[PDB]
Amino acid sequence: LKVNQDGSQVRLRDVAKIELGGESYDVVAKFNGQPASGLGIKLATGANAL
Amino acid sequence: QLFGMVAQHPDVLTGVRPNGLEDTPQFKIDIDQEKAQALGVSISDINTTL
Repeated sequence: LKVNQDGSQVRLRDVAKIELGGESYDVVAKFNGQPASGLGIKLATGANAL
Repeated sequence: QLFGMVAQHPDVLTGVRPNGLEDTPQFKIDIDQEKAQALGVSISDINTTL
């Protein structure tokens, strides 16, 4: 991010917590109380469901 | 490995080959961020120039 007046350097670690998380945390799904994910498929207009 | 296996059983498959290109040497220009910030040069300027 920057280097101070002395030789010390400021990395992104020093000002943040970097972790691999979801893009959004709003939607959370469970299956029978067990953690899970899913896809909600919607049919196209004028398409056969079967 | 698949090509090695297809080398065996030549009585069924003939003339198998890739449809693409094998890897070629490439020139890697690695920018040191610490040195770039130590000087007045900016990464946008470096990339635009290159």
